[PDB]
Amino acid sequence: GAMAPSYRVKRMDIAKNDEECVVNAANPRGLPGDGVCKAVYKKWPESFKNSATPVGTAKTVMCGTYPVIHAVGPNFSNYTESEGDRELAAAYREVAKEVTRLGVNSVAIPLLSTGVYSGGKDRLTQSLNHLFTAMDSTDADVVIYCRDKEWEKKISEAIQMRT
Ligand SMILES: COC(=O)c1ccc(O)cc1
Ligand SMILES: Nc1nnc2ccccn12
Ligand SMILES: [Cl-]
Ligand SMILES: [Cl-]
Repeated sequence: GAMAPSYRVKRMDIAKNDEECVVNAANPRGLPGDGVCKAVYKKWPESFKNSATPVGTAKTVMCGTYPVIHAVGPNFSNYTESEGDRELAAAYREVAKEVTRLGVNSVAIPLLSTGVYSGGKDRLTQSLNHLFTAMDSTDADVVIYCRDKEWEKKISEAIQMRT
């Protein structure tokens, strides 16, 4: 575990993380995909061997010794707000189990279902709160990756509010 487990946020490409493992915002079919998923495919293509997994689950595939945790959030275009919220929470619980199993001291994580799976809505708070619910009981240093300047400020404020 980390000596003083923490949350941090960084505004940069998650493919350039400084953590011991990465969470991919995957699609269920293990395809190269869009956004975070395509950056992860370019950096760790070997990790897409048999990476397909259902919505609400996470599947880890090693690239060398570096773990890629493929976490499948729901596409809110297809799911109801109610069912989507349940699957989004479940995906993060499966990420916490994998991070714990791997014994890493740090993990790089994106906000699941906030990009092309958002159904055209702002889901920063919804996704971040499900991340906290899952990860608060783990002792890994968690570094949350985003790309938007106002998202960085809102994520930073949410972390500091609890400290
Ligand atoms: C924090 O998000 C990313 O790491 C990211 C990488 C590549 C993209 O095209 C989009 C987002
Ligand atoms: N998760 C995330 N980081 N930056 C952005 C920007 C728009 C929508 C989602 N985002
Ligand atoms: Cl960058
Ligand atoms: Cl997304």
